[PDB]
Amino acid sequence: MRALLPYLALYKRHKWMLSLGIVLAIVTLLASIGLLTLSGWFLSASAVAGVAGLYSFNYMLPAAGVRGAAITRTAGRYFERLVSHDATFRVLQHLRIYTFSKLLPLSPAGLARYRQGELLNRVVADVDTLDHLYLRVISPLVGAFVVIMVVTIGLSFLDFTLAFTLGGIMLLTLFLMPPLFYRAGKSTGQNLTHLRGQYRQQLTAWLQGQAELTIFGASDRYRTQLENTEIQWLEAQRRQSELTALSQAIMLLIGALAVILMLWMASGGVGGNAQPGALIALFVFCALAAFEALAPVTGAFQHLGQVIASAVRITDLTDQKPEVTFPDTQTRVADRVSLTLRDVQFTYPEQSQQALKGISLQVNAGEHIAILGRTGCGKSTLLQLLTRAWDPQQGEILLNDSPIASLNEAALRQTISVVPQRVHLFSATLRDNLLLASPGSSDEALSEILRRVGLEKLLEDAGLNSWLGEGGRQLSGGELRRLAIARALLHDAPLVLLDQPTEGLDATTESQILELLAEMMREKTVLMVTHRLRGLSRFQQIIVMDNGQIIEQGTHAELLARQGRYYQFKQGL
Amino acid sequence: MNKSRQKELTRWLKQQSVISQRWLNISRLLGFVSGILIIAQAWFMARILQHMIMENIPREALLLPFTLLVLTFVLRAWVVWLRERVGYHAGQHIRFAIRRQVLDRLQQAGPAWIQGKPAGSWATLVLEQIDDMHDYYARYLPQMALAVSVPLLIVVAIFPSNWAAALILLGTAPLIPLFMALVGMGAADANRRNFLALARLSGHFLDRLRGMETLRIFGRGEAEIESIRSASEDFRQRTMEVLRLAFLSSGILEFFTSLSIALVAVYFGFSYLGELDFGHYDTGVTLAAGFLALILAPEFFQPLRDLGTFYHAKAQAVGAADSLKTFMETPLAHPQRGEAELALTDPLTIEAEDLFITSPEGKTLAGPLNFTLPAGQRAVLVGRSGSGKSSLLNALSGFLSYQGSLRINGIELRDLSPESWRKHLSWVGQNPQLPAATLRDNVLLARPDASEQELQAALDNAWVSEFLPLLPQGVDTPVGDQAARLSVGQAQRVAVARALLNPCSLLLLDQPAASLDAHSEQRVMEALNAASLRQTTLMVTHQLEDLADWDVIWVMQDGRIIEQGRYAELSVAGGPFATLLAHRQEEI
Ligand SMILES: Nc1ncnc2c1ncn2[C@@H]1O[C@H](COP(=O)(O)OP(=O)(O)OP(=O)(O)O)[C@@H](O)[C@H]1O
Ligand SMILES: Nc1ncnc2c1ncn2[C@@H]1O[C@H](COP(=O)(O)OP(=O)(O)OP(=O)(O)O)[C@@H](O)[C@H]1O
Repeated sequence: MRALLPYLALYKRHKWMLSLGIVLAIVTLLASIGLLTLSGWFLSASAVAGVAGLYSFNYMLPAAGVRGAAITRTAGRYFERLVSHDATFRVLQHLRIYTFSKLLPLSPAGLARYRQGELLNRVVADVDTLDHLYLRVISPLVGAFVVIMVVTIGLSFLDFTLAFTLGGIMLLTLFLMPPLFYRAGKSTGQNLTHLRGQYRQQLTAWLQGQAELTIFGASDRYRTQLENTEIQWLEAQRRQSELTALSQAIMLLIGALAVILMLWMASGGVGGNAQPGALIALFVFCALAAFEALAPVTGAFQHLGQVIASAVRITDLTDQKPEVTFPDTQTRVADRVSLTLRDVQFTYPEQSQQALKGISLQVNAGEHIAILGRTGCGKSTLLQLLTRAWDPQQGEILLNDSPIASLNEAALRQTISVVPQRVHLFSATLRDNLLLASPGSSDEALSEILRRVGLEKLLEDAGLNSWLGEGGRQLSGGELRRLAIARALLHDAPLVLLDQPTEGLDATTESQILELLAEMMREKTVLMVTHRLRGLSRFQQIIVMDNGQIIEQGTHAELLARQGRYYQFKQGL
Repeated sequence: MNKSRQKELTRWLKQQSVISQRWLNISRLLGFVSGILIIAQAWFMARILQHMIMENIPREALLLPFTLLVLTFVLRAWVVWLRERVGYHAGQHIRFAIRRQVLDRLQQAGPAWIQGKPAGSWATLVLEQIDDMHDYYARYLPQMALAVSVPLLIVVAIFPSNWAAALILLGTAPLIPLFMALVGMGAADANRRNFLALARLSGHFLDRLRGMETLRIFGRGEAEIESIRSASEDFRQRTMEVLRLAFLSSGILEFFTSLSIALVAVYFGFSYLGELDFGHYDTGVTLAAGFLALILAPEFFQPLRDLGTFYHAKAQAVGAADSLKTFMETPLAHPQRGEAELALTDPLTIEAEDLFITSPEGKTLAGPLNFTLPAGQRAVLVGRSGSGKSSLLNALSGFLSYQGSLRINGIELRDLSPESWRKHLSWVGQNPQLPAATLRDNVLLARPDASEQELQAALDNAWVSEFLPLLPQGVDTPVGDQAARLSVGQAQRVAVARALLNPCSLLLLDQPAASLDAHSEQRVMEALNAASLRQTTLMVTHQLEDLADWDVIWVMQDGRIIEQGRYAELSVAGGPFATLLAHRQEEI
């Protein structure tokens, strides 16, 4: 049960508030027992000598004894649950942040193991099952323990045997039942958690791609498998309900046995006298009422077969090391940046063949180069290595005659801007979907930069307060590319990485975009990865096939002269 | 959420108990039997105690009632077990049925209505909102009659001994409903607001998780934490707000029950002493009546507290039923769901006059299109970006709502029995994604029983087997989350192979040569031309080279078509087409 230890240590910040709960619990349990015990004893003892000889003075037992037990029984309970709950959620939310932080600094190959449909389950629905741990696990046990000892010690003053019998029966039940009801709950909770995660993942995967499923008629199979994986979850829930019902029945039977034993045994005298009188009533009533405190003890321990699984999942999620690591206080931004790649060798994880070997290049003080290649040749892998996603397994990647590693996250992520070939539309306001580049900016530069790229149709009607992405307006296939280009010019930066502009645009729009890009980027350095051989007047042309530079021409002229590669690339094959 | 909305939601929730009233009746009967048994036990215990205390009679003469008390206890335990099991089963059945209905409607909806909310919101609505009605459907409904029935029997059994205690209980009884109806509405509204906040949080988290690459490359590692913190605070506040009302109601009920118990005990204690002597049937008061009343009163009050506890579960169910009821009353694309089959084979012909394709909100994405594709042939759409070509393809597929046009073979497209209609299409899509797990399953998504034509399909579209002897396993490679195992240009060929496996009668080709080099695009184009020559096609190609023998060219922009001609007659002075071709040829 060591999986529950780290999450049980979150008491150093809310110790007093949670301890007040257990104090109030023992107080209200004591009041609840005392009310019935005193009422029974008064009703029994007012009838023996109450007919004549009114010497049992009246105005102490009902007034002080009972009216003081009808308030504490209620006011004790209401303040007990109102405080503790307030603490518990105040912890849970904190966890919901902490895990999220540990999920941030691993985008590539880090979260590629876990399916993205169940990480949401771990974050949301697997942190809401610890409220049982923070509410029911601790307080009932100590409350029942203290109440049982207090009652037994109080009753031991008269006829040790009876009080010892009652206390022993209560202690035996308390120490026996939870260890016996933990067992089946273990397996049932494990199945519950696993099946809930699987069902959520499958349901999420069923959507986000309904179009292809429904066009090709492949939805009935997935629906059938969804129902199949839900049936077992329902069955396990039924098993849990059955176990709970059996627990309640056993509690009732134990209470009946205790009541019967205490009633029958207290006949020959509860302490001498061979005929007690008015004491059997209190002894019966105390046993009758004492088990309402012990009733909820087993429901707290039975449900520990589900909390452990969630704790294990969260612990696994929060204990993964990163793969990059950053230095400190090395920002020192500049205006002119060069680039040097002496040797680069990379092998993707879990793979066995190098996807990028033997690459060397040098870009000097704001050049303009474009690289060409086959459909698959590791050209987008080269770009993603310059933003420190993975770590090269050989060679060096210099930057302005300085190692890339000796640069903190506030600098490498500042003088680098990228335009990836897979754009994402965040479900947020257009003003918030475009302020990622430059958070400060203004509300006027946004319109100006949105008008030159050529959109001119989004800042209308509602305008910059419209809701884009899912749940709102969805952009087309070219507007997405234009928006990706637009949120790469506000960021500025002296080094731009255009992964693949103009993929899904017509001739006129692409021409306008090319003219704009050429005009605005003049003092910077551009590394283009293009498939259209359109307007190649750059200062360096580079071609790749599998790993290395086939020809580093850099003039666009001798390729038309030397009948090598790129000579057949544009004529046709 | 006004009073009328709550009434409508309550009626809708009550509608679904028809298939479980059969077990609700059994639950009510079992509760009634338990209520009888507990009274019997109380009477037995009271008689035993009076005989034991007053007359000092030895145990042996009271050997009879002990066995009856034991039997009553055993019977009570058995009854409670059976009642709990029956209640749970009756609760589960209705949730199963409701989830089946919701999934059916969601499948019938389509891909345009699904994007109305993020997938996280859909998952939360399907799981939590459906699962949170179990308490209402299992506990509250049987208890609504038990809380009326059992106290009446208890007070009736108490009556024939001393009317004062019964009068006290009857006077104390009516106060509870007046004090739960004062917080019911607040609970019912707070529940809905809390559920809305939870759905918002889940959707935000899922959407942020999907696009982590942009956040990393742009360095936004601080604002997202702030947004998550705000969402968590908004969730926590509503949760505390509903729990506070629940606690207050429970405390008030407990206080009143305790006060009534104290009053009854005080009266019975004072009566024996000869101080009050007002309530009796002129025969005094005995210990048996007092003990019986003392034992029975808390059990008289318990069902009312149970009803007060289950009222908040009912409020939770009412609040949860607000989000999934509105969605179940929103019109779909075509609100008829027609029924007709357009035979088989019989080469198609798409003809439309004045077709205005709308949006799932009410906007307009097209204009007065007038066209007719005669008995096969091939059609290409070329024009300025942002005109509505993909909207036309979606309307032809059947994911949007049109207005009075687009009939095929003389039959309107509105009543073609969608399940039968979608069998004649071989979609290719723009920016495709792989929804399966293994690379072999995606290429076999149409006809999953074939092992020889798979190789021919993978070799005809070509260049999908060129990278096959490079993956770790082979044709059974477990592709990544979206497409992480493959690149961008290697998924287009997979989609093309998927679209070319089996014959069809209508081929809606989106842009097939996306992110491809010259050789690969040329081979895929040759394969697609060979496949397309055999039946009706519709292409939205974006390059103005090699279209000399495509039979028809439709230049379209601003959501309408101006020029519908041929390559020879449109390459001389054909307005916008000439300008586009000139730009394309001069830029090279
Ligand atoms: N996440 C990944 N894990 C392992 N291998 C990968 C991953 N992503 C891509 N690859 C491998 O990288 C190789 C191609 O590299 P990359 O994806 O950079 O291609 P590319 O030439 O940039 O393609 P494109 O021009 O279409 O962008 C292939 O062998 C592919 O399987
Ligand atoms: N549901 C919608 N709500 C609002 N606007 C929409 C919706 N769907 C499409 N649009 C808008 O319709 C316009 C053009 O329609 P559509 O999206 O079909 O463009 P398109 O012709 O397919 O463009 P392209 O093929 O060049 O990417 C765009 O401005 C797009 O944002």
